[PDB]
Amino acid sequence: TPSPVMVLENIEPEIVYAGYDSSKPDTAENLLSTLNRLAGKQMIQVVKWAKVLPGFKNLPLEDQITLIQYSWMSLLSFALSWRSYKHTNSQFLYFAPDLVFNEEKMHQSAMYELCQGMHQISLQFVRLQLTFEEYTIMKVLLLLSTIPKDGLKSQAAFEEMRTNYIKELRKMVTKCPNNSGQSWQRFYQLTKLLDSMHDLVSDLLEFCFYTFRESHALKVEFPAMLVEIISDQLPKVESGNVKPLYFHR
Ligand SMILES: C[C@@H]1OC(=O)C(c2ccc(F)cc2)=C1c1ccc2c(c1)NC(=O)CO2
Repeated sequence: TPSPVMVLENIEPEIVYAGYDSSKPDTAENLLSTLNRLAGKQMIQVVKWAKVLPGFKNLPLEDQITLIQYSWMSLLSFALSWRSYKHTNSQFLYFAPDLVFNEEKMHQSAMYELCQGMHQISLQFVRLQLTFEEYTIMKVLLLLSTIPKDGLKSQAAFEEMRTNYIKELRKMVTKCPNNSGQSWQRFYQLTKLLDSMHDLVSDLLEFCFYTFRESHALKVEFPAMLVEIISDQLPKVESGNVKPLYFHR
């Protein structure tokens, strides 16, 4: 009886804490190591979420794993923007209740410009007054936004799921009385915003791949969950096996 949207609300991961330790200095190494542990905890939640996401179990298991590994940074970034919007009206980057970045933290992390790019997305949520239902559907479209260039196991199952979620977003936006007279314009602003995530996420991934490769030299710690994702994904990236999907490019 519940709609896919109702299911998406039910399965949305609860907000987690970073374990930020106020007895340690805010060096880039400490901040990045803390963020990496946070992201590891969030990614374990993303895997559990994906297991009960409507339609996802109908893709081959290998494709489910691939899509998580090809989208993880987009999923985390998009959820970060939502939390920042909801809990601070996009004044800060709300990584977790115990890890909230102002401009000082953005500098201390050694990721100022990357954080500024993310902050711009959260500001677009304010401009749009993005709704929770739009957010939940768009997050699934991000899961389905980047594919191997040499093929998923089932193209057909992937295209069916992606088409279904695009239709969910289009129907929701165009049928909502809050959007009357402007609903197609809003739909295209939302799809343009999804496309803009690829630029930002590529940049975030490049820096993360760097500190991963140089982890021991740079003293930037990564939890096993991220080591699993990055060890599987980085060779595919280096080989050129990544195809971002765009609505308008
Ligand atoms: C994965 C983590 O989770 C997030 O939400 C973000 C994030 C950070 C800033 C932003 F604007 C949007 C998302 C993360 C992250 C990104 C790059 C990184 C590392 C972690 N870690 C490094 O060592 C250096 O590169």
